[PDB]
Amino acid sequence: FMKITISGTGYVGLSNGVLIAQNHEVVALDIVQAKVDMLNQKISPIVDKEIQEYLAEKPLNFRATTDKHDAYRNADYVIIATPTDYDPKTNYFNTSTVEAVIRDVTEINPNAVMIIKSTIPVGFTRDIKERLGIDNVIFSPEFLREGRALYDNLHPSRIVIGERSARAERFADLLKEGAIKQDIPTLFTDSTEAEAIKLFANTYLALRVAYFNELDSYAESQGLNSKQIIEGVCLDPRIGNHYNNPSFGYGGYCLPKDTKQLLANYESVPNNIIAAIVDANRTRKDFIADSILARKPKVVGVYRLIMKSGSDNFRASSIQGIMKRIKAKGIPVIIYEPVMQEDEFFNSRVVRDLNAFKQEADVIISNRMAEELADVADKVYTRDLFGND
Amino acid sequence: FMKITISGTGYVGLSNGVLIAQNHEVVALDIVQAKVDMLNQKISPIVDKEIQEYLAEKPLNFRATTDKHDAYRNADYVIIATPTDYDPKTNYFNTSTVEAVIRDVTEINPNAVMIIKSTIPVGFTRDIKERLGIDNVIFSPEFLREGRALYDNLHPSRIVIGERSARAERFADLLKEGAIKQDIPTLFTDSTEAEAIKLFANTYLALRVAYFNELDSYAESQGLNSKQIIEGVCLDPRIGNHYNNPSFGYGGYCLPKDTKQLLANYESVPNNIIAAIVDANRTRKDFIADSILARKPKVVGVYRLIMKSGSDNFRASSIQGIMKRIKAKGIPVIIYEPVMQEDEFFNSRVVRDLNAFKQEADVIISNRMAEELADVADKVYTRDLFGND
Ligand SMILES: O=C(O)[C@H]1O[C@H](OP(=O)(O)OP(=O)(O)OC[C@H]2O[C@@H](n3ccc(=O)[nH]c3=O)[C@H](O)[C@@H]2O)[C@H](O)[C@@H](O)[C@@H]1O
Ligand SMILES: O=C(O)[C@H]1O[C@H](OP(=O)(O)OP(=O)(O)OC[C@H]2O[C@@H](n3ccc(=O)[nH]c3=O)[C@H](O)[C@@H]2O)[C@H](O)[C@@H](O)[C@@H]1O
Ligand SMILES: O=C(O)[C@H]1O[C@H](OP(=O)(O)OP(=O)(O)OC[C@H]2O[C@@H](n3ccc(=O)[nH]c3=O)[C@H](O)[C@@H]2O)[C@H](O)[C@@H](O)[C@@H]1O
Ligand SMILES: O=C(O)[C@H]1O[C@H](OP(=O)(O)OP(=O)(O)OC[C@H]2O[C@@H](n3ccc(=O)[nH]c3=O)[C@H](O)[C@@H]2O)[C@H](O)[C@@H](O)[C@@H]1O
Repeated sequence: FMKITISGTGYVGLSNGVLIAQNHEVVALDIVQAKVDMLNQKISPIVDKEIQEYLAEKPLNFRATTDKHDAYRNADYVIIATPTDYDPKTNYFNTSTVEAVIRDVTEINPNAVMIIKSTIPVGFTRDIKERLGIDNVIFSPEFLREGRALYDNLHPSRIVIGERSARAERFADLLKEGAIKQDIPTLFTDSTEAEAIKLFANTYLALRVAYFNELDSYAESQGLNSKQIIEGVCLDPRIGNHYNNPSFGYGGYCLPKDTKQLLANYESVPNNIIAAIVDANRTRKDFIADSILARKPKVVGVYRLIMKSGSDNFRASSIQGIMKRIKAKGIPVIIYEPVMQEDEFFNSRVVRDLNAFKQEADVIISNRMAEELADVADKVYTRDLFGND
Repeated sequence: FMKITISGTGYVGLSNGVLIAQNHEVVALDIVQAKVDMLNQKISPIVDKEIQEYLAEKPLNFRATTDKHDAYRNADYVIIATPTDYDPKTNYFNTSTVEAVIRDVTEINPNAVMIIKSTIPVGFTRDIKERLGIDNVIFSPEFLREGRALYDNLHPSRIVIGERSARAERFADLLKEGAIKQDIPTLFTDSTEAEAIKLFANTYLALRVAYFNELDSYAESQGLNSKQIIEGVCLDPRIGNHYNNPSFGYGGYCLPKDTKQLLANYESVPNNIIAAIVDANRTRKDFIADSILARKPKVVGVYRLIMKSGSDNFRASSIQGIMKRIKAKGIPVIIYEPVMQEDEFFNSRVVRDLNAFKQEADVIISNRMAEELADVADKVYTRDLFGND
């Protein structure tokens, strides 16, 4: 009986699409013909174990298309999951793909209930509901991690829908019904609350990582053992032994990332906290780059530009800011990134062969330790302590 | 067979003193004759349920004195628990009571092993061990909360001793032996690590509170419901539903408290994080005071100057910064603080009678909600949401 349309087929879109398609008609809409074509062949266009396997082994009422009229037709719900983020040039939060999908749906099927899953600024929903004069827009935050997308939906921490209504609960049941986890905590709120819940949840996660990275910098510069200190600190149950693995800096979260983005949007965000994670991150990259330059390297080898294993994001990857700082000093950099087709990145040679890379670099820096590097461990610089995230 | 001396009898000192006195000879040394006199009469000089009751109902090998020669004589361990904190005038971290007790013990019983429990700056132990030429000084952080002092020792999150040695484990066993909780996680480290573990654990707790207070400010200024937002944010298990009750600002932790203390000690502490909690706290008090002044009050009534129920600390209490801000505007303030003998505080009248206070104040502000105020709830301003800490 029920038809759900996903507008945008990135990992957030497919995650929800596949979850719901176990019991309902799901139609995935995208603007890239080629991704759509593979989806229709049951081939996942992104790396994510469960998405790839549910799409090829489980019976799903799922299909993809680049046709919005066929996609939105008779849709009961349209989940919006198109790209949103702060623009790196203008520094304004860019919500144009979402604006666009809303005008389209309003135009093509003003009876569908639109659930926004893409992160948006606090107050976006209330404002657009008013600027266009519609009422069928509801925000519902996404809390999943790239690479565990479907997984986090099959076992969600919780579900938050930005509307207190029957249609809002109807949607929550769709999500609970597809999930493996039972008794998912479910909270119904207004849309501005729900947007703020997303903003603050991410702010905190970024804050936690920023904090462990200062702690780690502090230990390193003071000659202390990071791991014993973190163990000691995390034995306090109010702090916890989780999400505490030092790195070269954090990236992502749809949070202003430098002080220019913070300034262009202060007042949409909690000013002191953001200022804090932004300054800590900038500071962490200076410390890390300084720490690498002190080993007086001749050629630095950057091992992987993606941040998390199996990722497809370079944008938000802190190793970039390290390269930037080392190159500022004139040190040559070579890169080992299989996912990268380009032969040079900001003019640094991208070496295709792992062994040639290992031989040419006197210092190899890597955000997380890796098996492939075990044989050159003696020249590997990483602040990874636990091997997770 | 074993004798332990506690130098300093505040709640940290008595906590440990009573814990250990269940199975060993404990002698408490203080410089205030009157406190000592009451201890010898089995009367606790501080409010703390378990300390008062263990001291008066359990068989303890415990006594107090103002005589250092008798106190330190034949002591195997001397636990140092004298006052340390940033001085509010010079802004330097003041460790003089601890310096003093160490010269004394070195002088009187250079064979006792000194365990510092008072919070000290990172590197203090290593440095003093060297400046004096002694070796019997070990730092071991205290993680207890005023009012639950003995309680937190009977059920500690963990035990950290700043030394890897037999004498260090001997001490850890004293602590484990007195405890009710079993299998206490125990970590042995060097002293600088152990000092940093204390610094960072407190930094994080202050950070968490600072964060929930921005979140709360953000909601209030945006018209949102704080409680739903916090519920939503805390349903993420990486964040947790604990230690998240909004207040007028945090106080304490032996952390630099304003930017002058931060500046006088930057480089002993994690610069960006501290700068962040300090700015957030200053900002929270501006927001709260502004929020109270907007109710255009004629007389503001400050209900309790202590921060936590049953506390004896005014120093670190954020309601002070609120008074300061409201008085800056010329609004009269009256105070209801039974623990305070003074008839005026910074020239604001301290009203002794709760009913007269209730009648004279058009706005009553209070850090946590209280039963006594239920009948005037309509004019009570508090940001307390959960009724805890
Ligand atoms: O809105 C989002 O974008 C998502 O952001 C993160 O998901 P994700 O960035 O894919 O994975 P994380 O593990 O949270 O990594 C976040 C950042 O912190 C860093 N990090 C994370 C964990 C850690 O222990 N150490 C560490 O340095 C990562 O390398 C990365 O820079 C959150 O975990 C999700 O809940 C949220 O929905
Ligand atoms: O130079 C930049 O591109 C950016 O640097 C900062 O943004 P931020 O995120 O704080 O930069 P970092 O994390 O410190 O470094 C990442 C950036 O370095 C650049 N990059 C990367 C690799 C490289 O070899 N050289 C290089 O300049 C990339 O554009 C990447 O965005 C500034 O705040 C931005 O104004 C500026 O756009
Ligand atoms: O070294 C110390 O001094 C101690 O500091 C705190 O103990 P305490 O300050 O007595 O009690 P807390 O409950 O942690 O209160 C800390 C501050 O945060 C505020 N707070 C705390 C918790 C909360 O949910 N909301 C909140 O505003 C309190 O009013 C106060 O300003 C820590 O909890 C102890 O582990 C630590 O040993
Ligand atoms: O005016 C001050 O005494 C202090 O204010 C700040 O220190 P901070 O902790 O950031 O001050 P707040 O928390 O904003 O306010 C607390 C202070 O206000 C003062 N106070 C209290 C009550 C009152 O009615 N008037 C008043 O001035 C007390 O001295 C108390 O220390 C400044 O950073 C310090 O330089 C200065 O010593």
